[PDB]
Amino acid sequence: DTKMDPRDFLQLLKINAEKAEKNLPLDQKRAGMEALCERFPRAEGVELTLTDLGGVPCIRQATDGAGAAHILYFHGGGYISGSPSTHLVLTTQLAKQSSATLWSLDYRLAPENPFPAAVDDCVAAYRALLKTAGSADRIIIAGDSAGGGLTTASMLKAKEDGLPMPAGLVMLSPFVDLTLSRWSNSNLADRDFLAEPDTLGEMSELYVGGEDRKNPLISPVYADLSGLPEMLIHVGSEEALLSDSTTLAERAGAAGVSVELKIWPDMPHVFQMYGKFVNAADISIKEICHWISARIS
Amino acid sequence: DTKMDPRDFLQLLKINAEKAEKNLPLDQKRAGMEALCERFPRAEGVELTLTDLGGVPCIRQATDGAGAAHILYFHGGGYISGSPSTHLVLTTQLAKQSSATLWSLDYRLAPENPFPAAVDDCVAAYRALLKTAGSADRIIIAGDSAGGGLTTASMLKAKEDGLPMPAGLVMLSPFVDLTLSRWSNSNLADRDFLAEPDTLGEMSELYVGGEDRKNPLISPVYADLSGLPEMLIHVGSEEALLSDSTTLAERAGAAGVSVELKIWPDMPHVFQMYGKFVNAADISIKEICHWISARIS
Repeated sequence: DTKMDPRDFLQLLKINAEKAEKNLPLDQKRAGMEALCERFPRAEGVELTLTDLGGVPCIRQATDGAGAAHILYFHGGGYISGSPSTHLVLTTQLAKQSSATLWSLDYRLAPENPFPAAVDDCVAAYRALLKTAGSADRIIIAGDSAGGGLTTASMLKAKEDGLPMPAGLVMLSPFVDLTLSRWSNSNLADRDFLAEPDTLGEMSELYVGGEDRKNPLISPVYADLSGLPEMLIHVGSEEALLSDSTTLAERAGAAGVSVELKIWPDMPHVFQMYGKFVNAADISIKEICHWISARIS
Repeated sequence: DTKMDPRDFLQLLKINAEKAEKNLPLDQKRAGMEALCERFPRAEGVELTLTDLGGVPCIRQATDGAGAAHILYFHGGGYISGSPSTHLVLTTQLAKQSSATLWSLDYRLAPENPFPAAVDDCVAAYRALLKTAGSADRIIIAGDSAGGGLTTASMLKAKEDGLPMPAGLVMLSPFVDLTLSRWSNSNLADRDFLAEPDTLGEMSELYVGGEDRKNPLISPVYADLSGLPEMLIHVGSEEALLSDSTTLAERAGAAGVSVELKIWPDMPHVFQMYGKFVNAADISIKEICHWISARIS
């Protein structure tokens, strides 16, 4: 089974970023993702049911053998784009390999629904999943990029709303500091062909709206993370957002949260989307599934 | 069998910190670390051979049942104290649970011998261990506090000098930024009743002494960390030097080094010393050994 050399795959990404249409209308940018991400391979045997959680739509994903494990999954794409469909590549492999039922949430997006819309849908969805699952102990919250951020932030809100914390949190290249100001944002920008460093400002500004970027529910790095459940963070080396993950780990760590972080050589932003090309991607996926399933009881 | 609640063990550490003499003579501090440490249990069946690696004294440690893996260990103590004997408690466990032969180096201390003495000793030992082990791929380099600093530093020098790289680096609460300036240094100071933030300043001067605190071989956080082998870092929440772990992870990952970092809730500096008292120490040791004994293949 054939793979790119990680470095050659960065060269492919570099080309893609170079040729990117600079001011792509957001609605065209969204259809472009839907169209490309459709040609990525879905995990065989994983069925997809179109449905809802607390009346927020989601695509539910499982084989014919799923145990009683559950994953609440929040796709990424900077709060302004992405949907469950784009992230099937990834979410169906997590479902299949965990033997869990994954619920991939279609949270309201910005700019048409600014913060706190997405955070509200996430908490609303978890509320409902507890009913369906029966216990918090059987739920992992999981997400990439903006969704990795949502995975902490929704859990900070739910805890304040008095809901029971779930079994663990999985973040892939979390986006958790929208000040965009730490070491990696200056020092690795030139290495990140996916994150959109040069625009992330207004990427974020659409979702932020009027709010404070250090609002703890916008940027969970500034929050009070105490009481949160076990975290697992995977981030690639080639990331403008690397310091978001080392900072999250630092601040959560200091708040008494168990934290496992793993940084992958030569991998780009949310490299787990690209198993077709790089073997690290499947290894990360498989590590994620081992962890999910070890502690979901 | 019996363990303390981690928060209770922290209170026991607070009390020792409160009621310790303000300026003990360093020969007495060393003598008294020695006397207290003889009290902690050592793994049953671990034979203690007094030997050398390339002229540097060491205690070699192993069971009768040991495979062909070697662990080259550097103890902590601020570059000014500690010894293979004081760490028997920790290293005999590393040896037994990893089926390895561990060589706990008696590298040279300061202020008798300042930077670069301990580094050249570590390198010399490694060089010598390459011949005894027959291959770099059966060696792990491990170490705590300054032992952790030197496990990085020694390999940077080993790399400069053209020596192959080992199968991996393990670091327990590594001391890797002698500038002492980062977030945990001030935030978490008062929660740290082992690393002794208030003295660490002038303590470590004995090692540096005229040298620059950002010498890559003194504070590897400032190094070109390219081409170093895979890293496993463990550390506790209650650590003035927590940002050493997260920061080394930042920079090592961005230099393209594999890095896995776990941070342990309510654990103090080098908690793996306290299996007798807290349960998380036995678990961390267990995981470290799994890590170790799975790179050897």
